[PDB]
Amino acid sequence: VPSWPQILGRLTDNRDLARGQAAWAMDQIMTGNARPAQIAAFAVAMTMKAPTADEVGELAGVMLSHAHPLPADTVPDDAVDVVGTGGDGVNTVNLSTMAAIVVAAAGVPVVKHGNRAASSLSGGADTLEALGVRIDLGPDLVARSLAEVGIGFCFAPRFHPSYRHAAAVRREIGVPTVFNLLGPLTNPARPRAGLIGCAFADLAEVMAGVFAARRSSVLVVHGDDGLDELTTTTTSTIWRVAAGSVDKLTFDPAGFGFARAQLDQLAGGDAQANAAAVRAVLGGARGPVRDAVVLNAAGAIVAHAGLSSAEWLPAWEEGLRRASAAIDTGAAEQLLARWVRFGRQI
Amino acid sequence: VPSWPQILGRLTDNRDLARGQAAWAMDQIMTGNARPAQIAAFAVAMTMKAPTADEVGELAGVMLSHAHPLPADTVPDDAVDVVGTGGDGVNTVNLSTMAAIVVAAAGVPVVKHGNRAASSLSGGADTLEALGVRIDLGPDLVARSLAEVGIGFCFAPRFHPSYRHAAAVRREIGVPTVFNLLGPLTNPARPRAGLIGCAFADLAEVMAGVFAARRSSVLVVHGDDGLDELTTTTTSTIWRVAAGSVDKLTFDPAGFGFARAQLDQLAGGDAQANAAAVRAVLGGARGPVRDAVVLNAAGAIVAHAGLSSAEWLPAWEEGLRRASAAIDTGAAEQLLARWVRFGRQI
Ligand SMILES: O=P(O)(O)OC[C@H]1O[C@H](OP(=O)(O)OP(=O)(O)O)[C@H](O)[C@@H]1O
Ligand SMILES: O=P(O)(O)OC[C@H]1O[C@H](OP(=O)(O)OP(=O)(O)O)[C@H](O)[C@@H]1O
Ligand SMILES: Cc1cccc(N)c1C(=O)O
Ligand SMILES: Cc1cccc(N)c1C(=O)O
Ligand SMILES: Cc1cccc(N)c1C(=O)O
Ligand SMILES: Cc1cccc(N)c1C(=O)O
Ligand SMILES: [Mg+2]
Ligand SMILES: [Mg+2]
Ligand SMILES: [Mg+2]
Ligand SMILES: [Mg+2]
Repeated sequence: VPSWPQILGRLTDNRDLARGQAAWAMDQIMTGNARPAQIAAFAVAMTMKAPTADEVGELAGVMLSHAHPLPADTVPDDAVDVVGTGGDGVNTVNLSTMAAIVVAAAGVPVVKHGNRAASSLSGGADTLEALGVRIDLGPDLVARSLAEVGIGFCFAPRFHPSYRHAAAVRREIGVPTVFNLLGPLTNPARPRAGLIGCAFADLAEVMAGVFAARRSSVLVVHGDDGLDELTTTTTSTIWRVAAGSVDKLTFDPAGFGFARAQLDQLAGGDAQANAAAVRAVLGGARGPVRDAVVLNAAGAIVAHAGLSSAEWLPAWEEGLRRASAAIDTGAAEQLLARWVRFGRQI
Repeated sequence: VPSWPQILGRLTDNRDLARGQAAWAMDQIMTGNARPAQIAAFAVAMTMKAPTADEVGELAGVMLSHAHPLPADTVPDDAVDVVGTGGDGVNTVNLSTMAAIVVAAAGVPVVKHGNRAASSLSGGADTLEALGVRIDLGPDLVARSLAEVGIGFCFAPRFHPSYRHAAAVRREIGVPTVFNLLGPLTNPARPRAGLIGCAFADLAEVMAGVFAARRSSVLVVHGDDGLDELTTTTTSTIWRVAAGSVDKLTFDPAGFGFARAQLDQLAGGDAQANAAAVRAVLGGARGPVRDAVVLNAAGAIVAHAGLSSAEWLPAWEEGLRRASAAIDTGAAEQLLARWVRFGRQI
């Protein structure tokens, strides 16, 4: 017999939950049965206890069970996502969003999950919108986007309406919680590959564990400077997930000849400014922003390769080649134009 | 400057707050400006971080600033409280309420703060009602009761109307938090002495520190069997507060000739059953219930003596003797009758 007092008491006592308890809590939240005070108490208590992979897997699994899915047979087996938790506090240009366009332009199907800014000036969805991409499309039109353009974007509020009670609590309290992990774990098209950024060093392993229990090829990444992206300012920690297991490693882009950047060189601004940065990179401008875009695009291409599995180093070399070429041949610039066109034609 | 994200982020990072932050959170809560999700996040985060005496002092001082006071010059300089957090999850007779009647009958002014049951079947207030005592009196009438009877009772909801937002959240989440500490620390008559029970072993020291900052003469007690009272079933831990300093002691009633009782000998029931138990003890019945009442009454008398202090052991001997005589002379049974008579005169 589950209840709020039982579950919250267990968490405040600093104990992992029994199997099924996280799922019961999440289902109460998803069906509008939880009071705002109960939602907040659960999110905070779970965060301070330190969630396990099994618990987060129950939360995400329940949340997925309530999502709008894409129509049957519309997502290719080898589709990839590129998305992070956000909340890194650094306010960069939209690296994941740029990388995703480059990846699609390299010939890899991309189905991106994303959302507006939470505490940054412009999130991926905001920048896309400022670019003229339609972010508001439902299941059928996202699947058309994917078939006709090679990329689709699932706007979280549109695909996860039942999450609205949790989302409101998240805003009211502001502090990052276990809920901040859920976006990347709940892409409603359920792609089997991903480059997944985590701002919280402690929780990246937990996210990796969740991907390990799915049929997934994923790189969960944390820049050692705190970015929820593969960084160019220093090393990054990567949890490589495949075949139900995890291989944690230290990754250094200087091994591929990247010069060290400074965080300020990756600094962003508002939607219009971050949109300008996208157009600059895709038009071929050289420098630290392109470098970081290419690095993350290659990471996603490496995750995609893990599905029909090349070894680690050769996969990276090929991913960096394909990502650079997608920019230099105009393919990425052309694909964005094509994506904007698609949205304008209804 | 202060906000929820700042204050909740500090606690989730397991850091003590900066001075004034708990005070800010409490004024948001008491003004009706905190959302229930914010109240709950704060209560939980504070609990799992582990509150300091300074933080709890800010919460209680802000709360008291919003409470109705007693009229000026109506609380004796040497009034005492007898009250605990409750929440020990044991079903006992109303030990604090019985001890308070005996203490008042021994000639020590008692101004009791209290409230109905939260998890037990009958709380102090409910049992008092069943005995015919009027528990819902305003400041002027509590003051008159204290002057004419020697005891008065401040019904928390009547004295702390602005706490209703927090009390609703407490109920909704069910789990004990730092807020469970506030009752004993926010007696609106501000008696300077007390016997204060704490159901949560780790938090008793924090309660003791808040009393120490006030220069109160208090014994904060926790039975080693988990009671928020001085127990007769085993030893107790007492944090003695005197001269603005706290020291921990183990207390063994066997040293005063008390036999070891069993927990079920102290079992209570509904309001009516607990009212009969009060009447039995005041009528001079021997047994484990009288023993426990006498022990706790002695503890309050010791605390009272510490206002104008005297050696520990003879203070206790005199306390036990004063409590026993108050019963055996008929004075305790007579005081309850006077108290009931006072309420009927209104
Ligand atoms: O405001 P923050 O909480 O810091 O979040 C910034 C962005 O990071 C995530 O998306 P994504 O990785 O898709 O966006 P990106 O293109 O900026 O990397 C999130 O959905 C936000 O849009
Ligand atoms: O329902 P619970 O959370 O377990 O709390 C039981 C009682 O303990 C506190 O009062 P007090 O110490 O004044 O009453 P007592 O006479 O019952 O000891 C509280 O105000 C309740 O009346
Ligand atoms: C911000 C958000 C993210 C994911 C799902 C939602 N329903 C929402 C919402 O605001 O309703
Ligand atoms: C809804 C979503 C999807 C993918 C990543 C996210 N950070 C989010 C989010 O934090 O709102
Ligand atoms: C339970 C309680 C304790 C102290 C003050 C209150 N208003 C309340 C209330 O229920 O409103
Ligand atoms: C309001 C109050 C006063 C004194 C002790 C308590 N436990 C309480 C309570 O928890 O309601
Ligand atoms: Mg990102
Ligand atoms: Mg980022
Ligand atoms: Mg008590
Ligand atoms: Mg008790």
